[PDB]
Amino acid sequence: YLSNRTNSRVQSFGGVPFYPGITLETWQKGITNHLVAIDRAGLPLHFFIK
Amino acid sequence: YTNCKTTEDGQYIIPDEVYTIPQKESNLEMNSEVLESWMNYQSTTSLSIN
Ligand SMILES: *[C@@H]1O[C@H](CO)[C@@H](O)[C@H](O)[C@H]1NC(C)=O
Repeated sequence: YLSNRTNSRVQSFGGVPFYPGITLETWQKGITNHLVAIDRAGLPLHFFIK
Repeated sequence: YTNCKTTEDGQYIIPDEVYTIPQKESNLEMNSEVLESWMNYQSTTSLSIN
């Protein structure tokens, strides 16, 4: 009684449209544009009304 | 499309009443498996008499 069970879940943001057979490299080299705000910080807008 | 815009990573021409903010990717693979196999066997008698 044999039973494989495989999962997989990539979750990328953001580079070149991901696909399973992609190397861990051609991802990187293809990051020239396709940049994404991974972290951000700002102020409450009432502060800017001066 | 007067002052005709374009997305920052220029590969589109948005109309000049919209602005874009670029990001994504996500996918997930998963599969399963099930097998079986059975067998059996036999019986025999014999008597040679007199
Ligand atoms: C899947 O089942 C096969 C047998 O059919 C086994 O050799 C293998 O290790 C299992 N797992 C994967 C990821 O193939």
